[PDB]
Amino acid sequence: CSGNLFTQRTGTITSPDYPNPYPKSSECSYTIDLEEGFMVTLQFEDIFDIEDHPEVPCPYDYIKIKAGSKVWGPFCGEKSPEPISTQSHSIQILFRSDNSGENRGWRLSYRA
Ligand SMILES: [Ca+2]
Repeated sequence: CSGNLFTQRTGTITSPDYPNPYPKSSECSYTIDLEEGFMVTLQFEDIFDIEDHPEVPCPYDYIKIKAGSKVWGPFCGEKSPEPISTQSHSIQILFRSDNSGENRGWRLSYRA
């Protein structure tokens, strides 16, 4: 999972094993790298199941998305963020899980 470069203008990224449980203690990243000027809308499709908490924001596990200075997330829980219009050509999706949990992960489809 660590060393995903995406060079095509549309595509689809998922948590390892999605929709099986994603592995524990996992520092997985995903890069979308396209020519500057391309503009990337990210959509979460299907089931967003990242481990969550009732009272405290997204400890444990989480997807973060970084472009330029802009940083979306960290996200977790059973409901995915609304589509993200990054207005960027180069996004780092970072996903991170701790050492326990039984969540099935996430799935996004990008396009530019
Ligand atoms: Ca976990």
